[PDB]
Amino acid sequence: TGLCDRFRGFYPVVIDVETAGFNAKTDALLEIAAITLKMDEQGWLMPDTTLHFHVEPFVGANLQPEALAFNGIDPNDPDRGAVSGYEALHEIFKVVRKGIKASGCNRAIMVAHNANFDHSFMMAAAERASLKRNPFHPFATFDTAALAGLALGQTVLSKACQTAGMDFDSTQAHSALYDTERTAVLFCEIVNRWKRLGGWPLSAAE
Amino acid sequence: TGLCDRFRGFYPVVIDVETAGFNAKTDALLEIAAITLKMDEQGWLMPDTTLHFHVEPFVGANLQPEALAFNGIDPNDPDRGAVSGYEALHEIFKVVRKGIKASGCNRAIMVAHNANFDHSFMMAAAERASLKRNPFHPFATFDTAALAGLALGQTVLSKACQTAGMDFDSTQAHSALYDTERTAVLFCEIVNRWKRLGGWPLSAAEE
Ligand SMILES: [Co+2]
Ligand SMILES: [Co+2]
Ligand SMILES: [Mg+2]
Ligand SMILES: [Mg+2]
Repeated sequence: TGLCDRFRGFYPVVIDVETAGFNAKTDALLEIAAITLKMDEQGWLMPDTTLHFHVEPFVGANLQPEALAFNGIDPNDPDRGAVSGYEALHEIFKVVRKGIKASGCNRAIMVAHNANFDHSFMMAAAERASLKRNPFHPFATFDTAALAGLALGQTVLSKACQTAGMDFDSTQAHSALYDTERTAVLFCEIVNRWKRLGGWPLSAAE
Repeated sequence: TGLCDRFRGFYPVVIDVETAGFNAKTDALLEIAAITLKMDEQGWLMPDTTLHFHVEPFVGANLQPEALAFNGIDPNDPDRGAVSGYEALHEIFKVVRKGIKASGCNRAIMVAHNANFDHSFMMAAAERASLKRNPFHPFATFDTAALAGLALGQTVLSKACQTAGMDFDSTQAHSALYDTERTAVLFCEIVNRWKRLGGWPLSAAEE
């Protein structure tokens, strides 16, 4: 019933980013949020710690007009309270390492909707900042689009949440924090439903 | 109980590649296999068509020594029955479009273990070949590592298959065809087990 027992020692951390384009190498990271998870004594999964940041475009970054028009972000607005990617990621890694230790896990794994995209941007931001001992697995992820495809027959975030009986407010859809929170509740509902129906533990079916 | 109903019209196709390195843009594709899926009238999921190819390294391709040592592949061996990437993918795409049409789906979705890797490579190969109307979704995948994590609490292919009660022969682990077939069976047993436990369809829980 321990978190470290559930995914062979992977510590699931839910992540969402907003960006200034599709290229993780060249395009700015603009927002990032992170939610760690915990299991209670009965082995039920729920959100734990929540972090969120507006991120300043890195020096030399590209910004796609079409991307800014899509997500509504204006990185030039001095009232957005941006911090550096270094500051944002450094804080996330600190919280994540602490969770990993506390829970007895060995490595963090990113949980995200269409996880490749977010993984790519987070890793590149990590590399730009020269952060040491990145707690996240360098290529494994838990894509909630695929998990929802299985659990709920839906692959789009908003539709998956709806099918799962969750609220989803589209006016908040371009916010990394909102998306991260909805995805965390979504992931937990999928893991918990699996357990509740007798799919886990593997011994439970008998 | 229709395949097209199961994943909002995504036609799932299991894929595995073997490569001459980690870079999808610059490293050679060396093997690729593909297995389409079908559902019976009761809604159970199983393999349909199987394809497999040894792939000739594309002109200008990089080949990492460490990658060849890892997977045991020697691209210079004239007995390996290699075909061009164009030929391999053209034939896979043809089988896939036919399945999509036959089943009434709208697009194919790649099923693979650590699917981003395979997706990157397949997309790059399609692009090198100038293939039109790629049946596959440009970024969505069904990663079986993540699905196995949920279903079986395991993320490594061989361990996942074992936990699922499947055989897994490590001497065949570097073969795209073998990996694809194991991954197809794994995916199907995960989908089928969810249905049989009463997790699908969504209305089953109250009947
Ligand atoms: Co940055
Ligand atoms: Co090729
Ligand atoms: Mg997102
Ligand atoms: Mg593979």
